[PDB]
Amino acid sequence: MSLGAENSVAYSNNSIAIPTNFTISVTTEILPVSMTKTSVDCTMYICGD
Amino acid sequence: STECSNLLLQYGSFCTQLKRALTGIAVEQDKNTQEVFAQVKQIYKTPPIK
Amino acid sequence: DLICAQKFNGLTVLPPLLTDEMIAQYTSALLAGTITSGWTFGAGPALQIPFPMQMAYRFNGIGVTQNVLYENQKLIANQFNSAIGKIQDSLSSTPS
Amino acid sequence: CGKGYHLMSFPQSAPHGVVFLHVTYVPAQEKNFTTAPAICHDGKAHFPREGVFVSNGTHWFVTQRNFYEPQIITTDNTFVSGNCDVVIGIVNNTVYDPLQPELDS
Ligand SMILES: *[C@@H]1O[C@H](CO)[C@@H](O[C@@H]2O[C@H](CO)[C@@H](O)[C@H](O)[C@H]2NC(C)=O)[C@H](O)[C@H]1NC(C)=O
Ligand SMILES: *[C@@H]1O[C@H](CO)[C@@H](O[C@@H]2O[C@H](CO)[C@@H](O)[C@H](O)[C@H]2NC(C)=O)[C@H](O)[C@H]1NC(C)=O
Ligand SMILES: *[C@@H]1O[C@H](CO)[C@@H](O[C@@H]2O[C@H](CO)[C@@H](O)[C@H](O)[C@H]2NC(C)=O)[C@H](O)[C@H]1NC(C)=O
Ligand SMILES: *[C@@H]1O[C@H](CO)[C@@H](O[C@@H]2O[C@H](CO)[C@@H](O)[C@H](O)[C@H]2NC(C)=O)[C@H](O)[C@H]1NC(C)=O
Ligand SMILES: *[C@@H]1O[C@H](CO)[C@@H](O)[C@H](O)[C@H]1NC(C)=O
Repeated sequence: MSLGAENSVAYSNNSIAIPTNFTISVTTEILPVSMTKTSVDCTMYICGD
Repeated sequence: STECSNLLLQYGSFCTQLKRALTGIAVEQDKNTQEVFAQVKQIYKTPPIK
Repeated sequence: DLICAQKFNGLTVLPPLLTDEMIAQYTSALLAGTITSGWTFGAGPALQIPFPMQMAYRFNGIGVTQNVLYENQKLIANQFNSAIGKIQDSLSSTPS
Repeated sequence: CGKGYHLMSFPQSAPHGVVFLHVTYVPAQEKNFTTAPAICHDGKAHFPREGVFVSNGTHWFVTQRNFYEPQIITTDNTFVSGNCDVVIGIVNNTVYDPLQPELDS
């Protein structure tokens, strides 16, 4: 598997890169918060009636 | 032992539960590594004159 | 013989998906991004910036004016190099 | 709070969970410029107050770091610290004074 695209940054002692524009990016983050609340009747489960 | 396996089958899906739990841990470890190290999608390189 | 005994009884060690070479390559990519581009690569495209100017930006981040970095650039570089050498010696010399 | 410089976020309810819409600012359309740490004027070193010195090839300007907005290098947006003999990479350029046309006229 490839880790990523190969990019070589043009580093020099007196060159800088300044952005001239922008992108407003909206991204989604999905986080679980709660689970199903379960209750078990121990006697009924093990023995029933 | 075939007899042991036949007796083991009476206990149900314990073996399936254990395999599923270990498989979850195994995929989780790879996920941990991706979260920590694979945070860039470009493989940057240093200039030759360091 | 510990590994063989574990293997014989049905316990297997699955290999990690990312090898050590690829994890090292990822760390190398992070180092190249943080050295040549500062923090820009983590927030979008990697923008090249000279390293003293990056260190001056970081000095501004902690509330020290950039002139302090530029005037004392050789001293700061020497201190950083000394600290890195000490880090290697400290890791090699301490068992715990 | 998302990839990029975070601006704001919006919560959305989801079954057993929350979905965050992260609104972030991503720089784009970057351009190369020649940069210098300081400007040498009248034997004094001028450093940017809040920006970075950039050159488009012939002229020097000071701009904010995260968006390209070149402005004339003046005493209002630069501060003087020391002479020109200590900073490595200092370049020679004029630094405009706003009061200079005022007292002249
Ligand atoms: C800034 O200038 C450098 C060099 O003038 C550009 O880097 C070159 O980019 C091309 C296209 O990817 C490569 O083929 C060259 O090998 C690069 N040169 C070096 C020395 O790395 C860089 O793209 C310019 N930046 C921008 C935003 O245009
Ligand atoms: C900054 O980028 C925006 C897009 O992100 C540019 O807006 C586009 O401009 C072109 C040409 O004028 C139009 O055809 C598109 O419809 C525009 N897109 C949007 C979303 O408005 C904008 O021109 C860029 N500005 C600079 C200075 O580069
Ligand atoms: C760098 O920027 C300056 C200022 O924007 C440019 O100087 C202007 O250039 C335009 C077009 O060449 C002229 O119409 C103006 O009269 C110039 N103004 C001054 C004060 O000289 C300069 O040409 C730019 N250099 C490069 C290489 O793009
Ligand atoms: C920046 O300007 C200063 C002052 O004009 C220059 O320093 C002079 O350089 C000449 C020629 O090298 C010497 O004869 C003078 O003795 C220097 N004066 C001082 C006070 O040092 C400097 O060379 C200029 N730098 C650049 C890169 O143009
Ligand atoms: C400036 O950078 C080049 C290559 O990046 C290097 O060869 C040179 O030594 C640097 N300047 C100084 C004064 O070291």
